Amino acid sequence: SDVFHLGLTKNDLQGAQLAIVPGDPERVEKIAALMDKPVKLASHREFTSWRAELDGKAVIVCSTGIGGPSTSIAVEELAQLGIRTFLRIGTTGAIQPHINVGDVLVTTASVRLDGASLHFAPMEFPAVADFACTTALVEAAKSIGATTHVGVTASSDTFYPGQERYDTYSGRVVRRFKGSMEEWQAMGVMNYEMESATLLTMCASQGLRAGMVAGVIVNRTQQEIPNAETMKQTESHAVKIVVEAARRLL
Amino acid sequence: SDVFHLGLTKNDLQGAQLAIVPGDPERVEKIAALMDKPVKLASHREFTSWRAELDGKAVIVCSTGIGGPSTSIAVEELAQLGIRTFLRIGTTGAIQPHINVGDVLVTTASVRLDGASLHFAPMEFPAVADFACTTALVEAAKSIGATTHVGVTASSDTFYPGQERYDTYSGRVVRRFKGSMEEWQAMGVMNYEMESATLLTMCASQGLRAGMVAGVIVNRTQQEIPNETMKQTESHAVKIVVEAARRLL
Amino acid sequence: SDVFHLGLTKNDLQGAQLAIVPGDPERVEKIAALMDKPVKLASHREFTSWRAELDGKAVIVCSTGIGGPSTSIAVEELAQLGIRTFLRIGTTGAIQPHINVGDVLVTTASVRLDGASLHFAPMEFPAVADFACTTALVEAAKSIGATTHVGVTASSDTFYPGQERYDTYSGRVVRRFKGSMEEWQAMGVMNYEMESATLLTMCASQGLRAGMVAGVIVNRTQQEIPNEMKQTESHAVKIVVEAARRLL
Amino acid sequence: SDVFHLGLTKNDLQGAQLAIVPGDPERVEKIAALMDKPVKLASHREFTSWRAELDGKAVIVCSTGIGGPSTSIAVEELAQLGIRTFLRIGTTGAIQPHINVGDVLVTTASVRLDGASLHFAPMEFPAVADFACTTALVEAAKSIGATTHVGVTASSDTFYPGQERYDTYSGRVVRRFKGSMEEWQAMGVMNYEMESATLLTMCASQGLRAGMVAGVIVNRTQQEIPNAETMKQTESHAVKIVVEAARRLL
Amino acid sequence: SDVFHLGLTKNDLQGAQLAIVPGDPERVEKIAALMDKPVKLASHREFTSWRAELDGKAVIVCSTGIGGPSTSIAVEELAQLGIRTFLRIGTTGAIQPHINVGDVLVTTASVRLDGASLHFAPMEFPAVADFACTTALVEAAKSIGATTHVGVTASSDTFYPGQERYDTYSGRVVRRFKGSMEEWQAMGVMNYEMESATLLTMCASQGLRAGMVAGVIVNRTQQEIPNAETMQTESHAVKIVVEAARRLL
Amino acid sequence: SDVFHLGLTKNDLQGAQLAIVPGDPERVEKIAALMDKPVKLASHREFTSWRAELDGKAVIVCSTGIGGPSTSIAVEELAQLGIRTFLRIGTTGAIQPHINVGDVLVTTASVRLDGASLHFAPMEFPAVADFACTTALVEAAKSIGATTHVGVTASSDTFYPGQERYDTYSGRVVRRFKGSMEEWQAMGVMNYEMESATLLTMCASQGLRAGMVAGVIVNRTQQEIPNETMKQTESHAVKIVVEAARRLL
Ligand SMILES: O=c1cc[nH]c(=O)[nH]1
Ligand SMILES: O=c1cc[nH]c(=O)[nH]1
Ligand SMILES: O=c1cc[nH]c(=O)[nH]1
Ligand SMILES: O=c1cc[nH]c(=O)[nH]1
Ligand SMILES: O=c1cc[nH]c(=O)[nH]1
Repeated sequence: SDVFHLGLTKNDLQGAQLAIVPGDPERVEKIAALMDKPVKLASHREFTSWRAELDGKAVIVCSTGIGGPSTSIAVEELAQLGIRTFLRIGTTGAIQPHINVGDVLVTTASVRLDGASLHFAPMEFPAVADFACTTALVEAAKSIGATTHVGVTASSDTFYPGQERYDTYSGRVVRRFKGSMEEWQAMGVMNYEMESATLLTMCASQGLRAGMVAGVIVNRTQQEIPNAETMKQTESHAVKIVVEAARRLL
Repeated sequence: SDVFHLGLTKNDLQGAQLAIVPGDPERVEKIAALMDKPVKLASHREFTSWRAELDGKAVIVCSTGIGGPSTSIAVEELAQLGIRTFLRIGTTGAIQPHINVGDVLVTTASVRLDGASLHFAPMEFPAVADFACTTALVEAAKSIGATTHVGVTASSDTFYPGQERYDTYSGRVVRRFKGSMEEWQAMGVMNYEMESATLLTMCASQGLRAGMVAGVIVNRTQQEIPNETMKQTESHAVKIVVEAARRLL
Repeated sequence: SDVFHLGLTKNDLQGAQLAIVPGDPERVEKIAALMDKPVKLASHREFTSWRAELDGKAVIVCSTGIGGPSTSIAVEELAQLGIRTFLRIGTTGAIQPHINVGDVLVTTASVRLDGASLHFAPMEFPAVADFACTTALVEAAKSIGATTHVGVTASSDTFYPGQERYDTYSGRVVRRFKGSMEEWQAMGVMNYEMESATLLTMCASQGLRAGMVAGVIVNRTQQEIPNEMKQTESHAVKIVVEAARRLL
Repeated sequence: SDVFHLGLTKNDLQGAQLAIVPGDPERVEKIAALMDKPVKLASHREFTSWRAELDGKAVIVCSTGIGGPSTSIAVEELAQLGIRTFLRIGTTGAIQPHINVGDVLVTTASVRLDGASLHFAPMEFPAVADFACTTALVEAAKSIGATTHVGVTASSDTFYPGQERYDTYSGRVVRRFKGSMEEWQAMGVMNYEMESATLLTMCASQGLRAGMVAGVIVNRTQQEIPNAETMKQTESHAVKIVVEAARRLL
Repeated sequence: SDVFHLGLTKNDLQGAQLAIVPGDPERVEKIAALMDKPVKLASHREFTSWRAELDGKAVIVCSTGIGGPSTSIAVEELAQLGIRTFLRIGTTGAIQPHINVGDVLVTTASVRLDGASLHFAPMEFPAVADFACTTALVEAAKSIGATTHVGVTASSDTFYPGQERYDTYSGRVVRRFKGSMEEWQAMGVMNYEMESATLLTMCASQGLRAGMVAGVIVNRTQQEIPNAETMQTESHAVKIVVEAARRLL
Repeated sequence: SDVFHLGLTKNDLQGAQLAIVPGDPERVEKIAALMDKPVKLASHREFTSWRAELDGKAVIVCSTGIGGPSTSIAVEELAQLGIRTFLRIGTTGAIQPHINVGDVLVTTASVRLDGASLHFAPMEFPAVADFACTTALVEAAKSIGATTHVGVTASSDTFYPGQERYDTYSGRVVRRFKGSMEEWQAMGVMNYEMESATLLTMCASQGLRAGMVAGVIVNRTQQEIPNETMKQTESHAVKIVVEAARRLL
């Protein structure tokens, strides 16, 4: 193997320079299945990688696991392998009242509430998306007619206290994050997720292009935990546009 | 008049919802000269304001002065008067070897080396431009014709030590900024300016739209102090910001 | 079905109080197999979970994935289900010339080079392991007679720049971490790993007991590539299982 | 010109080593009018400069514009031109109930609510005024006849949120500055202005002497809002004092 | 004299490698009295030293005074003279209701609410006790049948605001420490003291072994006042720290 | 008796409003011996107190001990008993080549290299001396013909690493303080001491007046062997602080 964690060689990518990167390893197959000639490559830890084709050119689907650390491994080793463009597709909790579950959110930049981003650039540096990648994602969403919101995302290193969840074992939230939800909301932040900050920072500061899109699974102005179903075709809207966006970026 | 610093009433804007915000008060007139019905409004401190017309729509040109603090004043007070879209036209110093004098740089987001941005959002918040504003700016660059680069800019509260300039009185730079320029360069940061961090942070965190464009007047990998410049380079970037404004009405 | 990520219930745990938390989903089965009545419970994302028994007492084995974010989810949801004791068993890179590959490292407290720990307590709070858990781990290592070092661990949010690696895509390390490995060496830090700061902080801040043990797979000073990590892993797997036995 | 922004040459200074540095470019002439043989030198951007004579010695008056960034350029470039001593005359908002409109305030040191000071010294460094300059201003105030208070100032990078003003477009103040005015009030801080922290730090950390005086145009604990008396007697009062102070620093 | 403050030489230690380090200089003798051949060494400022023998080996007892800055001088200059193990014995105020007077507290690690800590290691570094030292203290505590609590201690640079006391001159607490006791209580912190964060951090980062035991004098949450005497518990913690020293020689 | 640590009552102060605050307990009597009706008050820990008289007004002399934590206790409890003005007299190490052994340094404000100051005010707040106290001290120093320097001083929570001394057990200094002395020198910082940051911050932020004067006992740039020099230098500063106190009653 050419890399330590993913168990891949450069030949496995077959010249691919773009990668679609979900959090869940179990979604890699699902996304590769929407493209031509899907071929499984490897599965190690939380890193499941598939190869596929789009307009005759090769593309990589590869999971990152939850959080910046595992993402930082995935992106780095993938980049050592020849990928220059990364498109994250994820699930998200919306913090604005008008955003409906199922909607697609395109991230221009992220509130760095993580730790891995600091390992690539100091906090002054913006966790900003690539312009071509964001453009491709916005245009893809329009040519599909999906309810799309585009703006700032709060990217947290936890699922619970960092996203101000109170339905927990302790039931408390550290000072830093007490009332932080209503603050991001007043600041026009759309949503919470867990990988965009580190992904966006590490790419923007290393000459790599990155885009970020997610489907809403819960609205946090209403509840902390969703009940709604997951595996049908509802959040496939975000998946369809990330594949369509990948087309334009080849 | 309705606001503390700008000497303007809400009636002065005539329904205007977009402002173009140059740093230099003397360039306000030049920008207005490229639009229909340019009328001088007010001149107070570093805040020179003109009103104009684009395609039957009112537009404001108002200077901000150098730096986030006076920038934060102009924007706030222009927002109180009804402005919701801000386009900054400035001058800049390229950090990358491949970016030449005359080039047009559009800012997607900026490195926050300012203090005023902290007065609207904590440091983890991105100093990010509005997507529609950036789009129009990039699209306007194609229209006018310009060698254009798009990306991250370092927005400094100082012209000298924050941009690691050594042509100074002291000849020294504080620890935080020792070797900082070639660190920004390695991170792909394209230029140094002085207002974008404040403008972008304050707008994006307050539901206002903002965009940033600038003409390069010096390349730092070869010189510190800039050295014909504005005569054509300013007019160039100005034509772009005006064209971008058309697309945002 | 109760907890959102793990897909587990109170009942699946069978009144278990202790959980062993490796980073690798593949190591979960291996650890549970060393105990009595091993039974798979669930597998979602990077969280694969098993139940087993030590001396008639139910014990959970649940992976965390790589990093503090995924660790934090696992520990939290396990706590909702009744787990009060957490034992991490991991792999690590030694940064002291006298700690070679195959050695066992017990962490007293961690250098907090993560982000998730700050979501539970401010940086001034120590990322410290529970005393009973640490005691159990040291004693179990002596019981099998392993080469054991006890001390502080640098817990990084990245495998590469945070642990000061230059053999990368860009080859650069941000100012904060430039020369940092020499600093940790000078300060007597034993090793780099990627989950302890989050685990130890969130547990010490919430009334949970936690201990950290790791087998050395690489030494950051030496010029040597892995030889049987497999020998080291199953070795440390015995220590953590034997430690859990004392904590029930 | 010898400098990039200011449009001034060393000859323009005529051997001057003292600068009076108001915020407002329109005040430059007013200040120079209290001295002998005032002549306009230059006007560029926010930087309007005048030369005048005080007790036979050459003295520069030069505007800084609002904020630390503008101040940092002016002071740097004046220093390049030969200036060693800087006197700030400004307007301010008093925050203590006992300090009235029309009072004169001399700053010994400032709370650094700016970003430009960090470009000259870390936060732990004091934004402290030079002893001689401060002495000259205390004596001048007493020589002119004024109600004078001496102490700590809050130097903010914003007029609004950093000074906890709420009647704004957004109506909100960022966490950092929520209840901040009440805290500074409890800490004995007497006023808000916008350039002392930058000026005091960059001078004290570079062997330059700096002084800070301001006239109270508003009190944040009172409902009464003056006048024309803002730019009126109060402004004129402080201007007389700064000129009188300059006489003792030649 | 070999060192700047303590007024001691290498010879004065007689090959001692362990030091017991109380806060109060008045307590140094009492501790040394429990051991063989107690002899005063020196007394300068807040640092009063005594030498004793324990099971044949030489042992130093030396005061640090109040706070990290003085502690860092004692520990530094003692280390220069050949001291490798440091054991802190003090008195403390419990912040947890279940902790009563007469209870002993062993500190595994400390909350770094001090300043001197940062002069040895960045805030990221844990203010952690040495394992052998901690084990020894818990064993020695158990061997005298003491009610022992093991865990995290909050180490403050101040007695008043950093421990969130309002019964003061100003009656105010700075933002940082406003509501901070409730937070530490929720996080399971046992008590406040003023010297551990410095001792633990500087030792754990320089290859020196450190540990801390403390007797509870008062409780910040309990109504009941200490009896005919406060400090019965005083002599126990001293006996504990002396007994722990034995296992570490 | 009215306080927890100092062992004083308001009655002991006899309506005193100014205190002189050295670090060393032994200097307390010496400062008092230059005034009228000097009398011992109390001695607990590193807090030795004396009351004297000057022009019919009671004056307190009280030791703080080494460091901010110790100082914060003394200053707080003195303030509870009625002291409003605090004058610190100390020994110091100059870092400027132009500052010589035996020179007299008056502190306008201090670099906050401490932790205790943060317990009273956030880092943005200046550790500044009161103007009247600074004036009195400068005015007092010229009256007896001292060679005087008036400026900023670095106030460190450690004697060693924070003042960037390398002749230590470990021989190392944290990144934060590597090359820090050279940077303070370039910034115009006069000297190193260990109490002013805490004293000045807590006084300036609580409506208390404070100042500091010190005498130079070592220069960190050259090898001037410390000769009686400490004796004569201390005597001159002690005279200065008492003469300054006279002007503040
Ligand atoms: O609420 C949510 C949903 C998905 N991912 C998150 O981080 N938060
Ligand atoms: O170099 C430059 C040029 C213009 N503006 C800046 O801020 N820097
Ligand atoms: O070097 C290593 C080996 C394992 N895990 C790490 O985090 N680093
Ligand atoms: O409130 C005020 C008044 C004048 N200047 C300021 O900076 N603030
Ligand atoms: O160098 C010195 C001398 C005296 N006091 C200090 O703190 N440092």
